[PDB]
Amino acid sequence: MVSPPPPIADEPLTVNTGIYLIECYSLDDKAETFKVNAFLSLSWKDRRLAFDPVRSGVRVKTYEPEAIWIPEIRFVNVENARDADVVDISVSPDGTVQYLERFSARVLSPLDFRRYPFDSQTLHIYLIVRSVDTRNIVLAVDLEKVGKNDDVFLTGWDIESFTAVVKPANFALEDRLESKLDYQLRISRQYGYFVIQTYLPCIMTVILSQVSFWLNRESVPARTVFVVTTVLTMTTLSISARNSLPKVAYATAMDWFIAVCYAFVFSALIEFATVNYFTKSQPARAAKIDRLSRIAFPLLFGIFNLVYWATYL
Amino acid sequence: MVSPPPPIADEPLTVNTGIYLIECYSLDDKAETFKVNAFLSLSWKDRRLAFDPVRSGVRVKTYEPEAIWIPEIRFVNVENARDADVVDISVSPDGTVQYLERFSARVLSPLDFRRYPFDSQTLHIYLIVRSVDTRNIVLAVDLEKVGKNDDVFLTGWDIESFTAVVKPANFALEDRLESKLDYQLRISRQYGYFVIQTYLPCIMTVILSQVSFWLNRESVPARTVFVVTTVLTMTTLSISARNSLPKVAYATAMDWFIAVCYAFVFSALIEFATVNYFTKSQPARAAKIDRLSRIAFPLLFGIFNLVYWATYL
Amino acid sequence: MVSPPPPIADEPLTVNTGIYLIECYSLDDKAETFKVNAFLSLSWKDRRLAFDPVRSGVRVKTYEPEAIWIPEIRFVNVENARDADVVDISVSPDGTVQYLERFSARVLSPLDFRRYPFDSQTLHIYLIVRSVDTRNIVLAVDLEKVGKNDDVFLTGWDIESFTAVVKPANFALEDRLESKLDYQLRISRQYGYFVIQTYLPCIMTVILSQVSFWLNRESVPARTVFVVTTVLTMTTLSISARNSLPKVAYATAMDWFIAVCYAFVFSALIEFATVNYFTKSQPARAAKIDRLSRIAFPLLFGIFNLVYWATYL
Amino acid sequence: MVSPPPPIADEPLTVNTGIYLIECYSLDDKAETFKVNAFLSLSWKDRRLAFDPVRSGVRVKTYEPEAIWIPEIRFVNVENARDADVVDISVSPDGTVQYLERFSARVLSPLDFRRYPFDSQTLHIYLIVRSVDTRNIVLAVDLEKVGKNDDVFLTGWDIESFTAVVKPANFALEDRLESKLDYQLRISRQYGYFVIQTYLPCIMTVILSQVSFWLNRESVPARTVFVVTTVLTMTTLSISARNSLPKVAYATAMDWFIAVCYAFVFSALIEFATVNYFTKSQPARAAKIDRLSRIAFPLLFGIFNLVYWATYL
Amino acid sequence: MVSPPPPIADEPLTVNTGIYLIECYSLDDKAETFKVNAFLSLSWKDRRLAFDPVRSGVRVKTYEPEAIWIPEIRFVNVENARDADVVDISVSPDGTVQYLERFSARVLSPLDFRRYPFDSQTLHIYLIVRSVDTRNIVLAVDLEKVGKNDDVFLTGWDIESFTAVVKPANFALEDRLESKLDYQLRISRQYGYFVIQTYLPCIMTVILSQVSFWLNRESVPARTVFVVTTVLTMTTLSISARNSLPKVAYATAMDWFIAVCYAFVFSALIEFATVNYFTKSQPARAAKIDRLSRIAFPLLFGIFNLVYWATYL
Ligand SMILES: CC(C)CCC[C@@H](C)[C@H]1CC[C@H]2[C@@H]3CC=C4C[C@@H](OC(=O)CCC(=O)O)CC[C@]4(C)[C@H]3CC[C@]12C
Ligand SMILES: CC(C)CCC[C@@H](C)[C@H]1CC[C@H]2[C@@H]3CC=C4C[C@@H](OC(=O)CCC(=O)O)CC[C@]4(C)[C@H]3CC[C@]12C
Ligand SMILES: CC(C)CCC[C@@H](C)[C@H]1CC[C@H]2[C@@H]3CC=C4C[C@@H](OC(=O)CCC(=O)O)CC[C@]4(C)[C@H]3CC[C@]12C
Ligand SMILES: CC(C)CCC[C@@H](C)[C@H]1CC[C@H]2[C@@H]3CC=C4C[C@@H](OC(=O)CCC(=O)O)CC[C@]4(C)[C@H]3CC[C@]12C
Ligand SMILES: CC(C)CCC[C@@H](C)[C@H]1CC[C@H]2[C@@H]3CC=C4C[C@@H](OC(=O)CCC(=O)O)CC[C@]4(C)[C@H]3CC[C@]12C
Ligand SMILES: CCCCCCCCCCCC
Ligand SMILES: CCCCCCCCCCCC
Ligand SMILES: CCCCCCCCCCCC
Ligand SMILES: CCCCCCCCCCCC
Ligand SMILES: CCCCCCCCCCCC
Ligand SMILES: CCCCCCCCCCCC
Ligand SMILES: CCCCCCCCCCCC
Ligand SMILES: CCCCCCCCCCCC
Ligand SMILES: [Cl-]
Ligand SMILES: [Cl-]
Ligand SMILES: [Cl-]
Ligand SMILES: [Cl-]
Ligand SMILES: [Cl-]
Ligand SMILES: [Cl-]
Ligand SMILES: [Cl-]
Repeated sequence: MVSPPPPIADEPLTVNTGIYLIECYSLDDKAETFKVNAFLSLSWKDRRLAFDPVRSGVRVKTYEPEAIWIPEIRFVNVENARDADVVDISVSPDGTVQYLERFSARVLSPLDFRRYPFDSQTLHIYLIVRSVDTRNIVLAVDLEKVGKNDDVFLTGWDIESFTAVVKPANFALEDRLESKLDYQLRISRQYGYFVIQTYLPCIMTVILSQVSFWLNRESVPARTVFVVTTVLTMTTLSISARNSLPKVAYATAMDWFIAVCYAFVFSALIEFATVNYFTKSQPARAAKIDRLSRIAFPLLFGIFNLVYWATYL
Repeated sequence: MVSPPPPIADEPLTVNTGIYLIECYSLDDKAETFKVNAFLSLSWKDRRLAFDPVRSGVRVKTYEPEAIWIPEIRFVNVENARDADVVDISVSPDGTVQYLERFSARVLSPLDFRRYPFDSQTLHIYLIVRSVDTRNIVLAVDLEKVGKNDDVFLTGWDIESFTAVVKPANFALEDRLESKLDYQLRISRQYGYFVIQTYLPCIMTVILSQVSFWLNRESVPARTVFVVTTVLTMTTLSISARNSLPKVAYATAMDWFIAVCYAFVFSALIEFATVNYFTKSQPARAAKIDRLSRIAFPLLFGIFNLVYWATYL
Repeated sequence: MVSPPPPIADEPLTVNTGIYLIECYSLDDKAETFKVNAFLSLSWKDRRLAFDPVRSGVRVKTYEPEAIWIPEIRFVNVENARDADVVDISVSPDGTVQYLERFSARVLSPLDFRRYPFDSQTLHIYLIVRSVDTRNIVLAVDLEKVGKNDDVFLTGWDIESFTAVVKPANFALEDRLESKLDYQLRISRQYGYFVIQTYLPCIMTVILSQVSFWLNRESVPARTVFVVTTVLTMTTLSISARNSLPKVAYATAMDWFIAVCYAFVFSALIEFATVNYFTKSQPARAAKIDRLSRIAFPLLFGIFNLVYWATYL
Repeated sequence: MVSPPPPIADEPLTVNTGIYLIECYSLDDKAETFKVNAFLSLSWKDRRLAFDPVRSGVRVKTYEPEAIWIPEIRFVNVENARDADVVDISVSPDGTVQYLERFSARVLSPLDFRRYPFDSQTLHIYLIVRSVDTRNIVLAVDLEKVGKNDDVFLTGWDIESFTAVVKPANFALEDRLESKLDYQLRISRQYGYFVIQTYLPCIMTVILSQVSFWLNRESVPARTVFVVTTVLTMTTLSISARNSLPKVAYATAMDWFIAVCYAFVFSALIEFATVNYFTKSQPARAAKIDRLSRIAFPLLFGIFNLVYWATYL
Repeated sequence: MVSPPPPIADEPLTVNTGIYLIECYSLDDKAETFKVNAFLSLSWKDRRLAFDPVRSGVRVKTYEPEAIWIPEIRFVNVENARDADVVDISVSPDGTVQYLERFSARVLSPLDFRRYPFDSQTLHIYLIVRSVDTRNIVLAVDLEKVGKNDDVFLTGWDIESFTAVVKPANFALEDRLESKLDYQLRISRQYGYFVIQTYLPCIMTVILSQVSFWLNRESVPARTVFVVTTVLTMTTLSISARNSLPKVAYATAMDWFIAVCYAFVFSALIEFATVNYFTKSQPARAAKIDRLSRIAFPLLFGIFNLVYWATYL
């Protein structure tokens, strides 16, 4: 068929849209994608479908999608076209069509890892419709039809809210008007997992590097094992940790924590080398170095942790 | 076709549901998903299809899905719509339709890892139907049609039971009634694998750390190698072990066992450092520290293992 | 159409089945699945399709699948419904339908890892048919139509035979009679790969641990390096090896070999600790301990290897 | 239908093409593939579809793809045929068809890793059409119809431009004329990630190897630990780094940096072995070797880094 | 439709086949599969479709696949049925059909790793056609229609040739004649990648093991670190390397190189143990052992590399 002609002859047809989240899963940090399963509801007026509720013995009447004109509604930030099962189509005597489908889709939405793993994100789902030559078509948001099931979970996140920006973006694209709505799922990451995956190994590796200051300065190999293994451990943890993220250009909050831990451990190595350098000549100097280090290192590290955890929580 | 009109004019149409598990596989702890292949049986009354059992020499008669109205039944907590092959449709003389399909689906159901790897789970499969404008449709459970084949296996688990909650959850959603049933597969994990994957490496690594107390106090590098490699091994096992799980915030029972093992090993490091601190001056104190440690450590560790394994078995 | 009515009025229709393996691949030990690509041949009698071979100038005549009744044949132990292309349908003058399709499927079959990697398996392909309300349907095996192409290979396995159990298993399921056939692909694993993936690292790691008995007792750190690295290597090989298998409860033959190797290595550690414990006081005892160990350890290890490889080969 | 006959009887029909990038994701360096989601626009002349704009009260008129002849346009460097949803088909009074589809595809395009990770690439998308027996078909580029949305991102790259080579490549293939267009997405890699993934571990590992020159020459085990672990670390980092790339024959810029770092580290090992060789006999020589090394190594390494980072930036 | 009747009443219908490779990708050594995107061209004679070239003013005329009989051509060694888009079907006045499709497929073809990574392979694509009851059908090869695009690449390989074995294998299968063609893609591996992935780490690890002979015999821990870490490095490199291949029974050329390197490294270990054994008593003997070893080991290793690289290049 063709689109409903305008009664005002010059009026845009608006399609009232709503999304109801049923299932939300597979939030992939590295791919910056997530999978969503929801209701899509569309509503518009096609007076061609009007009918007498009495002559037609039905209060509503229901159609197959093949029977009537339906707006071509597409998702933008999706990998493939969604998979949809039309659920219901109900017309009113005045021509008001209420369309309901259930869809699943792989949404592509970029993440801001700067504050990671203390990050919040806005996942976006962009709806769009392209105007035909006979009529311009415009999207709108029916707030009654937006929401999400209570049993919606992302197994590592707190889900804040699912809302829609009511005023759409209308613009020209290849000589036709396109109309775009922005559905926004706000989430904030649950960082605790990482505390025992990365932060604790880091803190313990720093402490372990500091244990070397209490070993006798003459047992040089022992202190060597301490200093060297803690340096290699920091390097391994650093690489491992950045392996969870996409190849982002910037540095994360975890990056800063790991880099400072690497600073403390490598400084313990430099301290061991200096102390070893002054042990025969000027043993008083070496002894003073260890005496001060045993207090300074764990103090600067404690203060650092205070500023860090105070800041990012 | 169209939905069966009510005889009582105000009676909800109930559809009797049953699921019979044929194959159960791919229980993914990290994805919190599993795959199921089963019979779905639905049964309802459409008097329009009734017929005289004597005038018609046939006892049942069978239709194709296109011939008669069939209720649209959806799964809720699933990733894509199921793949189903209709098996049979048999109408009764009184108008009772018995529908049978075989379907496969990827179900998404969250797991409770707090007690892991000594955990039990309830996998859920939610059936749902949305009411039409002409009639409300309500789900119910035919126990004769619920079960699972005996040769059904989840390799890492014991399958306890497959049952259904008979009273459905009926509620309003986007201005129509939905009726939702909760099918429940109860399972409990087989922990033995993990005993030799993680628990043994941990217990042996704690013992290894304790061997250092019997080495000569003067051979500082040897004891250093013992202490340091056991600390790094504990960390490695911690990270490795948590890699099996989704990014849950909390701690598993395995987490507690590993954390206490880390406590014993790091305590062995602190002991080595203390003994080394007193080896030249006050060799009696250092010697006594080794003497007590050699009894306390394996004893406290044995007691801990006793309380832990007594608790979680 | 409808199912072929019985000539004896009470006789079950048997469907003669055959499978011809064309391609066999992706035998996944962890997933307990494999992929199969084969011919499925069915043959039954439908008198309605008989015809005069002389009046009709054709010796066979061929139908389209939509033209005639075809039995619904399903695989049981499969993940999704198979993918099939109907190849040919030939009716005989008497009504004998010979149906031929080519299908691919992902078969789900449990593996018995107890004797692994010296294990044999039976991969199963269960065919099944459900009786309709008009007639009971029963499966049988046409031996002429069972076999496999010679260039069928499972890269890690020797394929012994592909045969079928002629008598089917008939049983009641949800108030109808079902008929189930068991096609059996027998395979036996080629263990050589594992000899150089796991068995050699283990044997050499044990030997390496035994070299420590020949090092000077006064050079404590050297012997520490030997003993400790060999223990951690054994643990690493153990975890690595068990990562190839599903989360089975039991122990494999490889588990036993690795565990005994771990016994030898940890025993060498305990020996080094005893010798070190007796080195200052009672150097004769320490020396005697090493003297005996250098003969006992590699001797008991050789004997063990003799029993092990004699048993599992 | 059939293809439009030529007005000149011997004139090729040109199809004006355009691509508008909507989504660009999953650029896999190892697979040398990327995924694209875009508009494909085609435009050509079919006089059979011309019409009087006055007798027909419509200014454009729109057809279904089944109604009119549409040119078969294929992508060359793609894995499967694209997935396309026809969006709009608009005929003009003169017979000018404006066709618009939205497609997703997995494009296969080779990468030049010689300058990696400081590399720029040209991803190619080849359009092609095969001439029919009735008429030759030739592709062209409608610049109005080429572009890309501003929010297009490759989460690891800077996107320079998306342009088309206007002149197509015409050639004979299996006795017919083919016409091929080259759409080119120019991108350049964001190397910063790799600086902290590989370049820093390498630089620090070289520095660590240099610390050994400041340890007392008599503490041979300590220096052994430094030298040996830094060499093995270089090897591990090399293997890890080359694991991100396809099995390319040549060497990348990163290969060179890692190889020079390996030169410096192995040179420190060779230095330690030489120093240890001369420590008893000719200790002045050994002392001088350390004296010069402490100045030369970090100087040659700093100079090298200066030349390298100056060159590849 | 039906198959073309024979003019000779007893003549087999031949189908002239050709494949033109467009895209060749994803050669998976472990899966022994590769993906191909190509033209499939078929050509046969159906007199029923003939026409007068003069009365009919048309030189060819074109049909839709539904209009005429088309032979069912299947690939044998493929995982799923191919995905094909029919491109063109052109009949000649005499009745010669020229059919052209573009298909993609996942081909399964076994590899011979004995000479790896210096291996050449023949990837096979088997075409096959099954005879119908009315006529025997036989495959043949049209060389004009066989080839590959010049920009066809398998990263990590040299593509030698794509040819066909002209004489097909005709044989009986389940009581009908099948006709099978062997298309052969010859390739040879580019080993250079492996040179820097495995061969260099091995060679340098052997050299590193030899450095121990130049360290002072009294620094037992130092030599212990050398010998032990190099032995474990060899084991790790071995396991890593074999992880790239399927679970083949035999040994590759790379296996032999790695095994000889392990021999040299373990022999250096045995030498260190022997030298350490004779260091107190008979220092002349130990000294002589190091003196000879420092020349023999690197010499025998140089000769070995000479024979090996001379052989496999
Ligand atoms: C100039 C003389 C007198 C002193 C020579 C010693 C310096 C060369 C050392 C001392 C502290 C070292 C720094 C300690 C910490 C780091 C953090 C490290 O960053 C990371 O590891 C990033 C990890 C991540 O991003 O997750 C980079 C090297 C750097 C700057 C080191 C550079 C070399 C430094 C300056
Ligand atoms: C000055 C000397 C005398 C005492 C200083 C030593 C303390 C700082 C040590 C003693 C016990 C240690 C604790 C022992 C065990 C743990 C558990 C450990 O947790 C895990 O490894 C988690 C593993 C998992 O969850 O899988 C984190 C470090 C911690 C808190 C250690 C923190 C540092 C502690 C308090
Ligand atoms: C003689 C006294 C003074 C000191 C020894 C204390 C014992 C408690 C030690 C000595 C030998 C140890 C055993 C050495 C070998 C192993 C094999 C180990 O099994 C595995 O590693 C499983 C590997 C796999 O299954 O893949 C389990 C611990 C166990 C029994 C150890 C348990 C603790 C033992 C008995
Ligand atoms: C003269 C004697 C007394 C001692 C020196 C023996 C040589 C044989 C050493 C000195 C420098 C070494 C080279 C140092 C650096 C390299 C680059 C190295 O390349 C890499 O491993 C980088 C990894 C990558 O390419 O990604 C390969 C070994 C090699 C050629 C080494 C080969 C062995 C060499 C030539
Ligand atoms: C005091 C003297 C007589 C030595 C006594 C110890 C022997 C038992 C050692 C010395 C040399 C060793 C051999 C040195 C090298 C190897 C190669 C090794 O092969 C591999 O690692 C294969 C790796 C791969 O296939 O990739 C198998 C063990 C073996 C034969 C060793 C077996 C044990 C041997 C004979
Ligand atoms: C994270 C940086 C640590 C810096 C610690 C400086 C300690 C100075 C000790 C000097 C002793 C003479
Ligand atoms: C909310 C959990 C934070 C855990 C980290 C607390 C900071 C510990 C610092 C230890 C420094 C020695
Ligand atoms: C869970 C915490 C375990 C810590 C063990 C402490 C042992 C102290 C022994 C004191 C002997 C001197
Ligand atoms: C199936 C139960 C396995 C539990 C194993 C407990 C072993 C405790 C060892 C403690 C050694 C100190
Ligand atoms: C795996 C069991 C090894 C047992 C070796 C016994 C050696 C006894 C040596 C003690 C002599 C006093
Ligand atoms: C990349 C190669 C490093 C070469 C450094 C040589 C240093 C000179 C040592 C002088 C010894 C007396
Ligand atoms: C192919 C196996 C190589 C083994 C190398 C042994 C070299 C022996 C040298 C002994 C010198 C006394
Ligand atoms: C084609 C490149 C082959 C590389 C062979 C390197 C051989 C080095 C042997 C060194 C022996 C000491
Ligand atoms: Cl969509
Ligand atoms: Cl020492
Ligand atoms: Cl569903
Ligand atoms: Cl099936
Ligand atoms: Cl395409
Ligand atoms: Cl095929
Ligand atoms: Cl050491």
